[PDB]
Amino acid sequence: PIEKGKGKAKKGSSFQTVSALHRENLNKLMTNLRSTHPHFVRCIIPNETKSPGVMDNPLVMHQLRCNGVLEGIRICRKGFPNRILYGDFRQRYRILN
Amino acid sequence: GFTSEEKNSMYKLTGAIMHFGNMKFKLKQREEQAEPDGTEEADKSAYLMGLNSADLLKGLCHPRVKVGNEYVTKGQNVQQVIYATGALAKAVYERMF
Repeated sequence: PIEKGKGKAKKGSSFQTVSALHRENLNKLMTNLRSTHPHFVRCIIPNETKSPGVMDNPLVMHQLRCNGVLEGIRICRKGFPNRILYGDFRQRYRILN
Repeated sequence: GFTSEEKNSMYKLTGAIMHFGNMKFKLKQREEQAEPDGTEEADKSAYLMGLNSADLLKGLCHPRVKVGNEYVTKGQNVQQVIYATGALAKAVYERMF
């Protein structure tokens, strides 16, 4: 176990415990999720009795607002979701009109 | 002994190198990632090429960056793009001649 030559640790790992190994993964993973264009699904539990067919609505309500489902529905309406470009028209729609 | 097409074709590719210099990026200091104020400037380029007009006007500012071997995205800061577009027209000319 060394402290020098790039004055640090080198063989085996560095001085990287299990936490450091996992943290290295935890970094790349999170950074790489940011590297992409996400699309989401949000799913709701019906009742806590593991019962099919039945649904409780207090249970939905409590889930909805805390996950900000309303705000998502509110921003999708208010916003302008796709910031694209002009030239896209003139070329492709010469065929059209 | 040029074909009747190729007459216009060589002029098409050659003339864009005048057109490209028009793309006037403008400072919007909230990050410095400028997007150019117009479309006609780069459309007169696009049409003469028949490259995907959407691919053009988007990709110029936000391209897929090869990072090591994987893929990330980025907006280019103002001057980075301004010069990088000027690179494009001179890139066509070296190749065309």
